[PDB]
Amino acid sequence: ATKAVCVLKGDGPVQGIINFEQKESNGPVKVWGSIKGLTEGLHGFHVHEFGDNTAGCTSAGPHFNPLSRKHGGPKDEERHVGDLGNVTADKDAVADVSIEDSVISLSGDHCIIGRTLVVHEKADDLGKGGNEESTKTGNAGSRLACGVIGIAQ
Amino acid sequence: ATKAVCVLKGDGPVQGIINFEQKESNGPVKVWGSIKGLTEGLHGFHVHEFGDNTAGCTSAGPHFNPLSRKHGGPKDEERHVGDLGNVTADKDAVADVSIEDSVISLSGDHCIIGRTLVVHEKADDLGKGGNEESTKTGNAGSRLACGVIGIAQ
Ligand SMILES: *[Se]c1ccccc1C(=O)NCc1ccc(OC)nc1
Ligand SMILES: *[Se]c1ccccc1C(=O)NCc1ccc(OC)nc1
Ligand SMILES: [Zn+2]
Ligand SMILES: [Zn+2]
Repeated sequence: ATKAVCVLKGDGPVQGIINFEQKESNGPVKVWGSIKGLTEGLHGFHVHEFGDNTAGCTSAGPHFNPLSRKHGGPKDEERHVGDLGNVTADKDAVADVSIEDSVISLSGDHCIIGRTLVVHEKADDLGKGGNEESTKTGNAGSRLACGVIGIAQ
Repeated sequence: ATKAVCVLKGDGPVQGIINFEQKESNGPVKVWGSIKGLTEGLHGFHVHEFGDNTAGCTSAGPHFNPLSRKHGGPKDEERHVGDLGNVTADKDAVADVSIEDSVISLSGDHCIIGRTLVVHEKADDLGKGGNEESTKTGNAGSRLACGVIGIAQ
């Protein structure tokens, strides 16, 4: 089993810790942890192409998209590898994260280690928004917090 | 060519940006950038095993040592893969970093992507010190700043 971890930090109140575990090289990745400081509602949750935080979360570039697909939701065939959908925050400003994903990996060409995890301002419309940006970013807006995905013990 | 980047931050004023570039997968890695807020003199400069910053730089674990060797300097055959020696700060509290290393890589099994770069409190004695810890840590002391090494554009 392979493990990875991401510490989410930004310029505002949003802070979190996200764990990744993959039991088998061909297998689903469990994604879990907690994000605090979020406004109530949905927040886009994506792996971005670059593990570059030189100038903050903007440096991470677009969604991680090694297969040159359109943006979608995690349950869609047409999605970026980095498309993990939304995390949901309650009035307590906390999102409990508990995801299992079959497209990301911690090995091979879909590997997300060394890329950036980002939590966004607004809801990801999962490419169902009906405008051009829906097919690229899901209209999830600005980047509240991010971190480079690292190898864990 | 493969590129990687690391943003160094910690609990004090030490902050830096380190760039990595490798022209060919089997080839030397150029390491360059700047670290500010350092005390004048040598500071141990290492890649640590885990890209885990959960509880700060301590979470990164020991020096990256895939070959189970003793600690050394970058010019030594007997070294950890993560042993990049020292960066030197002047009275201006800045270290100009300019390293070429043949043992680290950004491709293949000695890859440092997803691991943590750490700048240390004290000088690394490059395993030439008068004690047991010299062969493990180089006596470079506590971790001033660190970051996860990410994939760059
Ligand atoms: Se998966 C990946 C992405 C980018 C760079 C390097 C890797 C990688 O697989 N190699 C290092 C690695 C990853 C995970 C573990 O688990 C213990 N060991 C090494
Ligand atoms: Se760095 C490493 C170690 C073991 C397996 C695979 C890798 C790897 O480098 N893959 C991810 C990667 C890194 C850099 C770039 O640059 C475009 N693309 C993919
Ligand atoms: Zn996407
Ligand atoms: Zn060492």
